[PDB]
Amino acid sequence: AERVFISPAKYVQGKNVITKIANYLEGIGNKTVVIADEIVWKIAGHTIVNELKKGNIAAEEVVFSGEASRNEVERIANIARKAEAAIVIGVGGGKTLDTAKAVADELDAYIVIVPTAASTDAPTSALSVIYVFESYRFYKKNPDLVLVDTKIIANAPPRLLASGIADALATWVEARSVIKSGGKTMAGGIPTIAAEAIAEKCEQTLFKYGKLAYESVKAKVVTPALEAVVEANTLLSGLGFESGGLAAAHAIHNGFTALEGEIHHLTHGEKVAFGTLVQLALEEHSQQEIERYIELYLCLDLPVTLEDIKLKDASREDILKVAKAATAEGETIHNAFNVTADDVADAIFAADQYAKAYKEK
Amino acid sequence: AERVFISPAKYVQGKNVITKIANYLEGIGNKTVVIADEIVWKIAGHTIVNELKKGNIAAEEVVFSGEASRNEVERIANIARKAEAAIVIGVGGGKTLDTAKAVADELDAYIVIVPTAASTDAPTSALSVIYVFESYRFYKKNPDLVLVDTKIIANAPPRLLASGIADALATWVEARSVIKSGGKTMAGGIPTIAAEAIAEKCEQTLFKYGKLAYESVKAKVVTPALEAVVEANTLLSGLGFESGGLAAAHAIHNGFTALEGEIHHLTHGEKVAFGTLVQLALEEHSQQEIERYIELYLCLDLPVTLEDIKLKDASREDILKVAKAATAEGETIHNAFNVTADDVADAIFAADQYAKAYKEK
Amino acid sequence: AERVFISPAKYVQGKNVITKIANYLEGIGNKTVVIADEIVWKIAGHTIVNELKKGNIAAEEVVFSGEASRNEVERIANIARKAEAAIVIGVGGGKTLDTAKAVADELDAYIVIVPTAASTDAPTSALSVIYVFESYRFYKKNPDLVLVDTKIIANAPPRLLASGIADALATWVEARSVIKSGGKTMAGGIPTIAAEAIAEKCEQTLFKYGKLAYESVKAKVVTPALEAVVEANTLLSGLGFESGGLAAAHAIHNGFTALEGEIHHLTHGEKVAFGTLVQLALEEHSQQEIERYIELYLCLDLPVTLEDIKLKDASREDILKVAKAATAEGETIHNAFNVTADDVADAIFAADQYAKAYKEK
Amino acid sequence: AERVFISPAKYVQGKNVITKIANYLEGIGNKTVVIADEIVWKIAGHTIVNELKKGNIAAEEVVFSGEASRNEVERIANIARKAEAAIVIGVGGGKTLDTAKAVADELDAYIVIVPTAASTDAPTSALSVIYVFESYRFYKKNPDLVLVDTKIIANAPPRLLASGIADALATWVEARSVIKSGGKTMAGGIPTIAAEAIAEKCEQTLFKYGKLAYESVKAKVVTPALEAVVEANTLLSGLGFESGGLAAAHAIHNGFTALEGEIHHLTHGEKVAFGTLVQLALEEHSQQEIERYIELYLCLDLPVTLEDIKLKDASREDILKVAKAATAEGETIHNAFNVTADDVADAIFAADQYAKAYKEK
Amino acid sequence: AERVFISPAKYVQGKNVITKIANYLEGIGNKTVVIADEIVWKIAGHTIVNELKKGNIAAEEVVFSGEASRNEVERIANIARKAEAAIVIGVGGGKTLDTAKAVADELDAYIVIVPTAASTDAPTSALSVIYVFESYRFYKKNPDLVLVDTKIIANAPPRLLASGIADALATWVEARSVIKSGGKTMAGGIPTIAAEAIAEKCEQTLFKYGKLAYESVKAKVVTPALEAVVEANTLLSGLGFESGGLAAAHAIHNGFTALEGEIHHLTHGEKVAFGTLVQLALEEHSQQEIERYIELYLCLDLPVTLEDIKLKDASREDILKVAKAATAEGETIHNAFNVTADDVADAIFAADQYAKAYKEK
Ligand SMILES: [Zn+2]
Ligand SMILES: [Zn+2]
Ligand SMILES: [Zn+2]
Ligand SMILES: [Zn+2]
Ligand SMILES: [Zn+2]
Ligand SMILES: [Zn+2]
Ligand SMILES: [Zn+2]
Ligand SMILES: [Zn+2]
Ligand SMILES: [Zn+2]
Ligand SMILES: [Zn+2]
Repeated sequence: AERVFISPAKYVQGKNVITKIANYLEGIGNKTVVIADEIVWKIAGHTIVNELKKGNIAAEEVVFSGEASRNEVERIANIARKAEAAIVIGVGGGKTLDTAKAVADELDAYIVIVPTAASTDAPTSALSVIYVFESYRFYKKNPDLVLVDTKIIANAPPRLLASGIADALATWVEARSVIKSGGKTMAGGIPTIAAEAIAEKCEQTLFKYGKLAYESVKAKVVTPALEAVVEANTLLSGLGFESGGLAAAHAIHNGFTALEGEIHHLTHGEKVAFGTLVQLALEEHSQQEIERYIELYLCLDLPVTLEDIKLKDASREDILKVAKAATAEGETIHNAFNVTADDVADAIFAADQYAKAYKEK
Repeated sequence: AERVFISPAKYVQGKNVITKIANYLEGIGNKTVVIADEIVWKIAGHTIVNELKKGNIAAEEVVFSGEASRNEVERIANIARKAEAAIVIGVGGGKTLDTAKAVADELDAYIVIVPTAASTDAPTSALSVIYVFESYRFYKKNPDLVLVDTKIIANAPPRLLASGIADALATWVEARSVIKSGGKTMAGGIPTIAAEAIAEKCEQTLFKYGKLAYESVKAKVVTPALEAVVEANTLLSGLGFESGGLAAAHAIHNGFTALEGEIHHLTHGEKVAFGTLVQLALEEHSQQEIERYIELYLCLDLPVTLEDIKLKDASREDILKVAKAATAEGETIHNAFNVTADDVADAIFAADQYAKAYKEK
Repeated sequence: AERVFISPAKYVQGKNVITKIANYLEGIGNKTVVIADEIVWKIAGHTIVNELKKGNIAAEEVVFSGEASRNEVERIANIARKAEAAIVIGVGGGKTLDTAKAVADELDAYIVIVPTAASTDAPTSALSVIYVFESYRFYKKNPDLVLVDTKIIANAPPRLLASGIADALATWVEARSVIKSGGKTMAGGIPTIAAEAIAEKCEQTLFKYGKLAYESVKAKVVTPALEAVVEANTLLSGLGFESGGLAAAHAIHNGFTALEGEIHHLTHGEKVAFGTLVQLALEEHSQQEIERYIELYLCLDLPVTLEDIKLKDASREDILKVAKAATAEGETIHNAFNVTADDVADAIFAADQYAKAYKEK
Repeated sequence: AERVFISPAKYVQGKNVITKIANYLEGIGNKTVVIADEIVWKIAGHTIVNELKKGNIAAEEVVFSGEASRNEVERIANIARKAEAAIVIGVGGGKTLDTAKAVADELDAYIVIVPTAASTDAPTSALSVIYVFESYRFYKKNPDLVLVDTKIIANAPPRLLASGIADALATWVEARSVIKSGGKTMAGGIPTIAAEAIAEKCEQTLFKYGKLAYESVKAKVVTPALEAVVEANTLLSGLGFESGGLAAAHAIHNGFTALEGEIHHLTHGEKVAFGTLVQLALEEHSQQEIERYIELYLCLDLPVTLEDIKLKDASREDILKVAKAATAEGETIHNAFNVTADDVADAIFAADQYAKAYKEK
Repeated sequence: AERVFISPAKYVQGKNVITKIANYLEGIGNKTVVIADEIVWKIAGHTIVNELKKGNIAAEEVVFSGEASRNEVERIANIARKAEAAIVIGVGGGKTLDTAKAVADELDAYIVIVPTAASTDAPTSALSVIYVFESYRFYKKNPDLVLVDTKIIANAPPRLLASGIADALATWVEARSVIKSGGKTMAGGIPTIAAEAIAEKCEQTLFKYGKLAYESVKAKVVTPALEAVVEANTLLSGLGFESGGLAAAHAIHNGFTALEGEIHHLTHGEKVAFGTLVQLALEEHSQQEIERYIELYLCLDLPVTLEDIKLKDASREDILKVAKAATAEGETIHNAFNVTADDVADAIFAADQYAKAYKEK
């Protein structure tokens, strides 16, 4: 079969790089539209507009409603049309970035992605989720330019870095399972050797620098350990999951949308952490190998029990709902496993039990 | 400093994938221009046009003159203009592919790169050489789609695969030296961890499957070993040198343009092999480490002495010309070394001597 | 899914154990039918009858026609009926043993299997081949008693021991591929941990004692090395392939029945050797790993090139016939691979080429 | 480039060697000047004069004022002139030893250096610091004779040995960084292989015997462990930093002179310990590698947090002053790093944070 | 006991450093005397004078007679007196360098040592041999400046580099034996840890780069391998033997002066090679360990049998003369061994026999 690898055109990371935005946009154009929510306009939004003005680059300032819906995308796309802007700049978290990508596809515009936290690996990807999760949709392209300012990230909450590490720790576990079973990746074919090298390196980097990166953020300072972890959470994890493959961990994350409740205040990363423990319980690992992950999660104050994810004393019936959704036709778990909803419900309680046993030590 | 990574938008590799060209071009357009020389039109050119016709995709058939000059690029660009084609397809070797990239930049067209041999790592890159070498020039983008058909490659001459392996064996040696010295890559910043993982994996893959891949080609068959080496020669080596960094090996290759003679009938890869031995002689390696490379080159019938590269009994004055050109202001050797032309002339004769000593064993 | 393990009821091996046949049949019965061809009646047949007589055990002496057909089975089954024998004893090579198993199923009789060479792992199994290969058929049970006399085997031709080692060297290669891909075994389910331990031990035993066992046979002596290899060729290889899984190697063996010619004078083992090299060429192994097997085969004077298997200068069309038969619907290659006939034809020429390259060293 | 190695002419170490001073000065002369402060005259000063008298060697007894200034040097140099002494003997700590070296240069006299604690590696060097640090100045030569009496040192305060170990633990960390980056040493060229072997051995010796040496001193006894550590703190650390190279650790030490306060009562060694943690935070080390150093420092009661160095709750503005001074033009940090004052301020808070995290365990 | 380390004040090595001689002599003086024989005046002598003139430095040109005798030293010392030169510069081989050292001691002059081959480790030392060897004599100091130009050395005969490697390969073997037995070094006390680190590193460097350095010289080029070996042959080997200790190898070298004949045309290094094999035969090494040295010697065309050292078919009586001289009272063999002349005669024939046995393989 065919191997396929896709990637954003350019990735740039460093301390204060947001100050060179006008530089990177030189031979591209002079009119842009900038999208961000109220909070982010203060954090980095105004700084970006000011830098663009200094370079004679026009900038239509849009305030993201907060909901990534078709309407909001139609609303913002008209504004850009009117201003006849040829460059779209999305700044902030997940919803804002997906919306910015939808907008760029409508205008066939050059898109710049500027995350304000290294909390998920969605930044570099060509895809998003259509919701209770319903399916994955692809955009026409991966972003043209992803700009990551470590200074901004060293100021974001420590919990958001821990979340990004959790999402990135799922990368090798899931890709490895797709490679072994000969399944397909989101990109369309079997994994390339390039994606395998990137996903495996992603895990080694997190285990080596993860904790030092977490401490750096607590003190709001930029260090080599933080630079390495931010690259892992963004570029390695991004290419690794997209071109390396998804499996059970993210299917479990999706399965949680089948329930209502406080669990939905947790970040994408915190849900993925527990989901990763569930994939490990469905595989053949020794106790020491599983505890190696549990230990790192606790060090980063991430959730490892059903109680931690707001599902204390959940019923078998509740867990079966999650399991049925996670094993739905078309979910990624099928790319690497042959399991039934009942097998998965069983694995959810086993992971909870394994973690409690570790804590009781 | 800032780390930068760039990449072609999509890479697709597999046996007979050329038969799905119309498929990959679906939501892109229906009018294209196809560029190839006389020989390649027979090898794969007509097959591509026929596949495009089957899908109602128009195809202006251009015959590459054979010289990648501004004129040829202006000539072909007009034809595409007239046909109002929105897709450029380059098929064949180096010169044809660079020309196709120049043409796509003029029309701001979507570009598909289809190599007919895995002989150099130029396919995925955003750059070319301006000649006696004068400098490196960047195109506006890395290719949109790189399509690699292993079946076509298993039929190309064994010497061209060996050449591609030689060019790819320079990747880790050069990138490693840039990473250690803190120098910059062609992409603009310091190397990312992603590029380091890819370049190091590139070398491991070649040492493991290189010979089996060479034997596969001799018998004109496609095997897993050939699929791995073709990916290394193209995607790993491509990203590795561009986003990982160049150093002395390719500067020596360029320095050979300072001489006239039969050496210029050798392939880019065969010249890079000797150039790699020269960088190793300028570094601090034990005898066993250098011989590890010499042995693999001989197994692939690649050149390892001045005599093999058509410079038998060359004079110190001749070698100094190569050395002066290789250490020119702006060459890549400066990204990782602090050496003079005289040091480099000395290293050229040492590599020759080390190789003869090995052969005399 | 369910894991399944099956086995013959009892396996007995040792020097001169044929002399205790009357002992093992004590509480079973006193009337038997003994099946063997003309040559084997001399080798061990008469010795068995004589031992049974000494114990007051009746013995109807049947002379196997030489062709394992439904008619021969009906013929022999009547004789046993008439003699009202409750025990069937098959002695000799493959065809005789399969026939004896067919006969025992008709009479619902206790069956004793006594091989006179350790040349294939069919002895302990519950199955046979229905022929140009057409399919695998199961008997109602695995044999009740398998009796292996190392003294008899130390006198059989060295070529037959080498053949048995070849067939046994396919066991781990094939089982490992079924375990990794999650496919099924001949026994019906996924492999047990028991079968995995047995198949892996089978390979370790052959590499450690194979050559010493081969030399023992050349001198017609029984040694610990011979006892270990005879157990590997019979009990380990038998349980390993049946309850561990078949894959590409034996499918290639079957694919050879699609051709006519001198290749059909080779033993089952000699054909399996080449078939094993083909599965390794379809997998991802380094040159050193493949050569480890090639070297051992040459040491045992087993075939490793198309020329050795009587297919010198075979045409692509001839090889495609073998490939099409080997990838037929229902063949075992599908339990561990997703390949086309063309992929397999390519792997057949690669194995030939890899082996020649090794010899040219 | 050129490699350069410099060294004191002779180094002598052992228990009670101060008793053979008259012996070592035999064929040199009979008139000397002895420099020491009030406290040291009691500790070893009078013992040295008495030993010199026994050998008919004249000895002008000078009492060091306590401040190493040009005036004090002019004062003492006249006295030696008047006495027409051809040998200068400095006894005691840092300031006295530097002054003695300045005095010997004025008279072109033979100089003997006799430390009374193994607290810094200044003894063997040809240099001193010109102060708020302003620059490094070289003397005309490295000392002629360095005499180290382990008995005297086993009686000095344990805190001074711990200080010497701290200063010596910076040697390999700094030299290794200069070697990797191709920078220069204080001696003038790139490091020799000799200096690399000495600096690396220095670290291995401290990790093996450091704690046993510390306990020996607490009990005021001379042991092989103490003899090894005293040699590391004096001869290995001395040659290692001078001919091996300085980098960030000592630049941070110098940067502290930009602040006023109680921090200035700490020893040179205690400040270097924290400075070493800062260089490690600017490099790419895993958590375990950094903790290996933190653990040893705590075992020796050395400082590892800003609070320990009297800078509890220091302001970003205060830390920036240290950072600006440490990255001044001409400081040693530039021999191995490309960093800004802001990067260094960030590394100072990271080291503090890493250490607190370790303690909180 | 006391540990003692001595060293030349400054060591400088690099390509063409002879061109900066006037630079290094800046604040020292302007009148010098230059000593060299007829051949060396052409090789480097005139170049040195010319460089000194360019810097307004006077230079009395002396032609070394060729015999290092008291008379020649008195002759040259007068000339320097008359010219009132304050700097002595010795250029060339052994005898010239020792003479220059004797001359500097008479005038109490600053001495610069400039070797034209890296053939022995006498350059940095404070000692010479008084001859049939009679004893070792010390000079008043180790040299002030040792200047090693790798360009000059890359032009000296390959045999002289091999000789220097042989002399340097004796360093660790001899020092290790003194360290283990608790004996003394030439410097006066037991070995320091610094000397042990240097001597051990010396051997590792030779085994890693020795052959590459030998090939570099054959082609007359300067490489990193040559720079490393020249430092080992000069600075590491020099400090290692002087401050690390001599033992049996050099005592055997001295013992050869008891015989007359062609053996005396061999270099100091070639005699030391055989002497090293003899010390190894007197120690407890396995066959593989001894062959590791024999193999390297043969690769460098150094002598390993009595026949190679011009003593073919020597008589027991002849060998006893060498043995008696080598075990003389006061020789260095006693620093590490308790052996009789008869034991040593026996070891000389064993080494010869071991080497022949290796060659006969
Ligand atoms: Zn995720
Ligand atoms: Zn809520
Ligand atoms: Zn290239
Ligand atoms: Zn030509
Ligand atoms: Zn079989
Ligand atoms: Zn036939
Ligand atoms: Zn210090
Ligand atoms: Zn105070
Ligand atoms: Zn010597
Ligand atoms: Zn002679």
